[PDB]
Amino acid sequence: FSTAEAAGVKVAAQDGQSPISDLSVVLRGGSRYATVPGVSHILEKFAFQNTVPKSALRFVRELELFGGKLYTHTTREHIVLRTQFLKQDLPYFVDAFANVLKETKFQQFELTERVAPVAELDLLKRESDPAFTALEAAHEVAFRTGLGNSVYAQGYSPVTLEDVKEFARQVYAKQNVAVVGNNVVPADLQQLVGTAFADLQEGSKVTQAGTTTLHGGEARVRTSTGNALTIALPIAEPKPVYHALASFLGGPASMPWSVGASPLAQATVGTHTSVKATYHNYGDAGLFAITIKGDSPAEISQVAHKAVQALKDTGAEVTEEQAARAYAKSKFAAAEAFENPDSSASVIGMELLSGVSRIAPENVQKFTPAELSEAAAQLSASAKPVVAAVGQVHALPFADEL
Amino acid sequence: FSTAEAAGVKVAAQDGQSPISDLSVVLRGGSRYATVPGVSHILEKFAFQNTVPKSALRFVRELELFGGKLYTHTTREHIVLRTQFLKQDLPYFVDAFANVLKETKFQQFELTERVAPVAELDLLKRESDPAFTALEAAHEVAFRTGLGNSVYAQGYSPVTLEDVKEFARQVYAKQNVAVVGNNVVPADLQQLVGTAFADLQEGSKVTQAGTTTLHGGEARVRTSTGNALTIALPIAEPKPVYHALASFLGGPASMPWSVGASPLAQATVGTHTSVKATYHNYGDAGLFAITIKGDSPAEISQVAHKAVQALKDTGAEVTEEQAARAYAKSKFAAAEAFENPDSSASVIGMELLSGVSRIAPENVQKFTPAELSEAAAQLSASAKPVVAAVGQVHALPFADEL
Amino acid sequence: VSPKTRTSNLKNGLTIASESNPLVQTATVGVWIDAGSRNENAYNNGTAHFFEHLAFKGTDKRSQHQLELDIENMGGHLNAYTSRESTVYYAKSFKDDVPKSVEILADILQHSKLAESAIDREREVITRELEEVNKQYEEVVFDHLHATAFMNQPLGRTILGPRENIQTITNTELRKFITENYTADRMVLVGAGAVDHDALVELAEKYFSHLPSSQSPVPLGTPIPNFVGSEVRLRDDTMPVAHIAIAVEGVSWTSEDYYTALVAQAIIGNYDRAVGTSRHQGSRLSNIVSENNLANSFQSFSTSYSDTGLWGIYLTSENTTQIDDLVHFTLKEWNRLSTSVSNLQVERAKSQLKAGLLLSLDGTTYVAEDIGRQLTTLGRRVTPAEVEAKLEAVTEHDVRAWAQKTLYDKDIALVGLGPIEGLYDYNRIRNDMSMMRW
Amino acid sequence: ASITSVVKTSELILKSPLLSKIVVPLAKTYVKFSGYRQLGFKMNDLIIEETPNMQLALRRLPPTESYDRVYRLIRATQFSLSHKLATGNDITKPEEDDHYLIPYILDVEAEAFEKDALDNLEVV
Amino acid sequence: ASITSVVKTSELILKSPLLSKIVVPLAKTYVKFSGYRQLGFKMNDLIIEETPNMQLALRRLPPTESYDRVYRLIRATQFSLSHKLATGNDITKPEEDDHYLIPYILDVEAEAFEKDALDNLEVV
Repeated sequence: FSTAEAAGVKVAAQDGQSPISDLSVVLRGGSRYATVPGVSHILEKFAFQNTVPKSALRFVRELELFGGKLYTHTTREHIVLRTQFLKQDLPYFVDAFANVLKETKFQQFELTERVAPVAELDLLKRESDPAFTALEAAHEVAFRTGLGNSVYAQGYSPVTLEDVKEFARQVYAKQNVAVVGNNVVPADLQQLVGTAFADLQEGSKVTQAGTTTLHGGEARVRTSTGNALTIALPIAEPKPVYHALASFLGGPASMPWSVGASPLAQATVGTHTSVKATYHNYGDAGLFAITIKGDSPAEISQVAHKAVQALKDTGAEVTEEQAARAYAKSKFAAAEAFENPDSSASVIGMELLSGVSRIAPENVQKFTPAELSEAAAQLSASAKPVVAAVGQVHALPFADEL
Repeated sequence: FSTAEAAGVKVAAQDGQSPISDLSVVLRGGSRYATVPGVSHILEKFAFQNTVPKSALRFVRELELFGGKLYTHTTREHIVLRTQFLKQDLPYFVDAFANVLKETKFQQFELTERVAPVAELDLLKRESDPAFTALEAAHEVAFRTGLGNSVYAQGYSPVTLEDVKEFARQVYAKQNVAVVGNNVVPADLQQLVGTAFADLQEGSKVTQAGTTTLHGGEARVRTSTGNALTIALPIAEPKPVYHALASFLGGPASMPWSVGASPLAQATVGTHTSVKATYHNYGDAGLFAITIKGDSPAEISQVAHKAVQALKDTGAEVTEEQAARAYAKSKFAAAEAFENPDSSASVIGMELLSGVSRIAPENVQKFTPAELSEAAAQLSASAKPVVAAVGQVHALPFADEL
Repeated sequence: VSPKTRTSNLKNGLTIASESNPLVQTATVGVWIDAGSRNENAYNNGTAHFFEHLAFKGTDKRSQHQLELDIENMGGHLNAYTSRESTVYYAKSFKDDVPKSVEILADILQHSKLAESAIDREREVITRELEEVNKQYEEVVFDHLHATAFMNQPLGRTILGPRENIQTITNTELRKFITENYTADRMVLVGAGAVDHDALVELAEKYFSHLPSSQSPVPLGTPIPNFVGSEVRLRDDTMPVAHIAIAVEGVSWTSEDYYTALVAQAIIGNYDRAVGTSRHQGSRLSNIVSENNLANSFQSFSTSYSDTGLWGIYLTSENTTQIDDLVHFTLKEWNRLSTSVSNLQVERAKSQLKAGLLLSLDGTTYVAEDIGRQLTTLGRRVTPAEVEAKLEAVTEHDVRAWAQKTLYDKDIALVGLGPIEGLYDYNRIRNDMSMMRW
Repeated sequence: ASITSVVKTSELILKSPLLSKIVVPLAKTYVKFSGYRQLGFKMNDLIIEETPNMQLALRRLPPTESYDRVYRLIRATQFSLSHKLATGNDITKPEEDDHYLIPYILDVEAEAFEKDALDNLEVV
Repeated sequence: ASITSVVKTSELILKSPLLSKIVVPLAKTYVKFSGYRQLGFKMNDLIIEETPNMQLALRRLPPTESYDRVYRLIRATQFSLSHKLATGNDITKPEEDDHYLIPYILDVEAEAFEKDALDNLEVV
């Protein structure tokens, strides 16, 4: 991805040999920057609504003629708007993004009838998985605000048209916008962005209201639709070793009809439960989480104990074999993330919008058994453990039990 | 109240000079003894359903002919079933209670159509007050199980007919039953209970599954129906001084259109918020709570800070005047509790079932300023503060902020 | 313009096919086999799926545990799936972990233990799978759809097989199945992403050279199905969403009408109330359904097999009093493929498909799946230029002629699951397959 | 006729100096003789509403405008059945006769007409 | 007639030794000639249900009993329209002809009749 600048907008493109191009606008407008709860989700859903030059209806009918597709999502850091089309149709897509950022008519009926109902279905689909809920709850406990804001719009706190219009006034500005073009000729994209995004406001960098503060605690989301448990450990100094530790501890199987050779995978033997360790770097803080879902609260409780033990055991000693297995699983995870268009866009988006240089999968550091065990030791000896239980919460573990 | 025993059942009665009698059966079957969440609420609601001798319908039609009334409630300690009638109708009411305890047909249709829907309306009415929710949430955090069980049946944990029938098999037994008769001739009640409750099982004392354990923490209940905040402090050694401290700190006004002279009342000045300090003795543990409701989360937050300060200030110094004011407000609170038939019944019920000799309002101890300040000091410096926020929880305080 | 798919053969007749992409760092290698459940009879139905479980249960060298460890140490993962006509076993890895992954795949296919102890253990796991598919409503609907459309024929059988067979499958019949079916002339070794073709051919010569050849080598994707107009109703008043599939007999992979049927399918298209753009789609059915809240979703499909296919639509709806309208309007849109479609809809669908067929291939696993599917169904990878020409050859006359012989006044296979009281009887549904005004 | 039609034709007239000079005074007198202001109506209260497009435009009115319209209709119905006219503040003054509904119906119709056009597009 | 009536009269007969000796054999042949078992029905499936009392009793059936009744009615309807009889396991055997509904309807009617009585009470 050759990083450049076109009319004040950071543009990164990588040419390829495929008939398919992906163009993504990455906006610094994720939920950590959200003025009011849920506004970044609503703004994401308000992309490709009526603009002054082109109605939502006309856009969709013309997109069907190009056979293009549209993908949008919100993270804690970004809003990502991606289009996938044939290479030759690049100018149309650039101009479409320009219309969205410059000329969206944010109309009250779109919010009531189109945008908010779709945002609500989006969230309900995600929450069907109790593990999603548990990991969301864990961020809320760990960070409270900023990273602790909900990503998604909720019913209890309604977003108004004035909320969304104000946020868009901040976000849709040259200072908060990065363009990422996969299989796009880099010189051609710079020329097009340079003409189309010239009259976009300059604006100012959106910032998190307040510094990131870490907290421990418990969340007990009582649902009737499945059971899950997250054990998170907030990290004050995000370090790349936690990727290796996440992949080492593992949890999912690398093979059909198997349990797996990872410590966390082996904690689920004899139970219909699954586990996944994940590490979330947010630049200024991190979260190391272990999420366990299952149908039995008794089995979840059983696995949860084994999971925290596994982490303690790792803090004791890692073998050389296990450290190499961690390097391999971690390099692979890095590679596939840079391939997947959704995650790819945000990776270069972070490089462009912040200044965090991307770590190429081929440059992923190999951590010795000493470095891995040291990282696990810090986590086992955390002052601020977070536990989010979802489901039959009376039957799930508590932080002080773990 | 002359305590006696009639056919294995403890009977307490106090004759008076009024045409109206109150007969109450107090059962050791409150929510701390529950086997399944909400069963004690469901059992309470199943009182005066169809018995083998007399249908619910026939009972209600005959109760109307006597102009009697029926009152039932569940606490953490007891189920209380009270009837109010004319003095002369005593034998009918004794026999009615006997039919309920001996011969209730627990039929599935009553549970589905009658009992559970009424239990659900009962809860929804209580939860309309966010302060009720906050204080319930605080007990759940503080005790987890036993005293931490919910008092009321909830939708997420369905009580089955087998659950209720099992619990009733334990509770409806001579060992768990006390009869309390207000304005009932004590000799006459003993004779009637002795004939009517003779064939009731003896059974065994119902016990709390597990010892009472104290925990600190936070609960954050998102409602869209108003705002409240409880600051509770679990007490490992319940002492009578906390009654005096609750009444001293106060919170409600003692005259119309006024704020009040109590430290907590004075914390609300300039805000449309109310406050109430409460102390709950449960024999083996206690809870000292300060609950603040209001329409503004900002104002609640403001009062919450002043409330915690008030408690700290009390730990420093109380004047002689203030200690006497606490004795006065506390004697009065004791007197009116022994007067109200609802609370009266449970007070003697606790003396009969448990063995905790009642403290007469005239024998309420006067605490010196030293003893009061020491009690407040012990609370401000607790290792396990509980905070339950209800409403716009993102805008309400956290434990670590207080 | 994507890089050329290179293709080589071995002596046994194993095909090697690769498409390199120097922009990615991962590679998907695997074995596509032209064999699946359809190759079983009634007595060993379930064998192919049974084997898939045992393939990962240990080989003559590596035990179950060693297998797990070896893959964990590679860094990527292995995956497998058995369908009616196709079995796949692949490995996604890093660029330079490809020789390891080819070696593991060659081992689990050729040298699997199939130990009586493991057969007996999986026999319970698979028995539990019978009672948990029940939740995946789309799969329940499609399995009943095949069972009824191809009543008492091999394509009609499920992949899991009956409970009875699961209890009686022996290591003997497992071994017999994979010896008869997993032959070199039925197998394609595929690599996509960061693979060198010449390197992959060498790895094939090293690991897959002692594969049996079949006695009578037919070409890849070589097969008579007799479709039954029929219905299965699985009414369940407690479910909130109705799931309905309606299909007619469709087209095989090598039909001359293959592209015509895809264009017709694209004219009806898909719809999902949860997607923001779906209320603005051009499809008439989409507009009817969204304006009237008739459905949560619908998905047109055109499934092909070697010698038949199913063409139809899958609908989901909570609108339980207007299922009749939903089915009515759907079938009246199908009628219009016979009576009314012109160059307006046909050219719009062609535009959408020319991109759609290329867009689908957006990762190494998708590319490998495309090379493998095309090699095992058509015998070759069809270049995008050829595909663009075949789509361009579809006229409105072709669509009308196809719909008049395939849809118009034809029997349907219909499956309803859930609160389907409002779904009318077979005759009233089938009467909507024609229009009295035409 | 569609509101779109009426609005476009009106704009052609209002552009032409000659046309506006002769049409605007006529239109003002017409409105005075029409007499809907004497029942406390605004012009837009009279537009036929039993149409999908109009039902959608009315649903998009801000709640305040919608509550006020309901009151004007009820009040006018009471004048009609009593055979009385509005007096005093109930009479709509020319400055109060605002086109509160026109922008909503124009947006509804814009989409409806674009949908019709796009349903007839021909790939070139 | 009410189920209560039928059940009470039946109990009077079953009590009397003489009466039962002559009535029970008749009742058994009646049921054999009635032929409802040959359509796979249980006796209680035949009771008229289009009354408030019966609708309430049916709503109180346990879910499994209710699902099985629905199947017997559908199956019997299919035999009726085909002009066939049940064969094999579809025939109701005498031991399967259980009074699954009688206790529910007797409870519903007990309350309904007590309500009628109590609506006519006279304070003495």
